[PDB]
Amino acid sequence: AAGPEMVRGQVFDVGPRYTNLSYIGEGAYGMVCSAYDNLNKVRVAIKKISPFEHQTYCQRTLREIKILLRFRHENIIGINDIIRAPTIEQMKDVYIVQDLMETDLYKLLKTQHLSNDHICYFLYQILRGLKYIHSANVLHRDLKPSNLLLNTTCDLKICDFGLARVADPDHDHTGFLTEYVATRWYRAPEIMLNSKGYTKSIDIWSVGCILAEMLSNRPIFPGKHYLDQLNHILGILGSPSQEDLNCIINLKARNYLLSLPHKNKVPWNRLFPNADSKALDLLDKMLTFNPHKRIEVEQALAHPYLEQYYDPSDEPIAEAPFKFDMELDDLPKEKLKELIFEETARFQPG
Ligand SMILES: Cn1cnc2c(NCc3ccccc3)nc(NCCO)nc21
Repeated sequence: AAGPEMVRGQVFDVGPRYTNLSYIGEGAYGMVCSAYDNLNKVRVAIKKISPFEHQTYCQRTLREIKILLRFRHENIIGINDIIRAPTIEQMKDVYIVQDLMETDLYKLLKTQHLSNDHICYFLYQILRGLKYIHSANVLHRDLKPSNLLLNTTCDLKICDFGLARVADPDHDHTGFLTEYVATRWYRAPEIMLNSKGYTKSIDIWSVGCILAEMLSNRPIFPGKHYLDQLNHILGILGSPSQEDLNCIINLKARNYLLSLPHKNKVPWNRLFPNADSKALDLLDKMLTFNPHKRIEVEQALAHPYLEQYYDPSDEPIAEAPFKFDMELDDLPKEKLKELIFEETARFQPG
């Protein structure tokens, strides 16, 4: 108490700027708290991060900081500030200050039904942000309701780029049933068949899953485990056609799909009855089995369904593509801590 602040145990400083600390939750190796940007007189959001122990926790922390700091879009959360010790030796944790939000799509969907006007505007915002993210050659890779924060003005902001990668379509193939870290339910089908998740189409499939969940207040493909996820997807889209199967040259995946009993397509309007017809048509294009035929972000924005919002001159793209001077993951826990230290240097006086 005579120095750092304690919130339900554990320390949680902010220096002489953020006050009125109020628990806001947690999640994993990090504690969140609303407070008070005494400078801006607003209650910011502060996440307590301490990854220097786990090497991977350090890389997710770095690219999240790198990406967010270099990005600037109304539909992407930003980093207002970052609190850390003055020395690398003294730095145990790192605090990131971010515009506070009222809730997230996950929590919202848990109790409030969405109106079409609400669904349309949310989708438009998800896609408007994604076009900027993809324009920077970056893939979010973990798009799901819990990563979409909203405030009381219904404004939406994409967050959580801990698993984001710089696109790389040329090095995307891989063998059948290749492990993945991203949230199962919103995982594209090709992930379980022969994709590393290095193409932009991976993000669009996720958004499609979000669209569906917003239409029904329940996850469209809630696969219990890794392979069940694919089984869920196929129960609705039906068996892939000859063409779609041909794109898959990887034999193991192809033979798996072929060993399966044929099943027909489950109609969308039958899955979501009192749901806009134009929306379901966009949902169809998004949840396309073949990654190559899947609609692209800019294409989706120009869909009749989003006509009342579509305005390309008001849908910004990044000043320049993104790249991490490591790409391949592998990088020592120490160095990472050093890189994190310098990446957060701009917020330190002297
Ligand atoms: C960066 N950030 C901005 N607003 C919030 C916020 N706003 C409201 C809030 C409070 C409690 C639960 C969900 C949402 N909650 C969280 N995370 C808490 C873990 O869910 N992070 C935020």
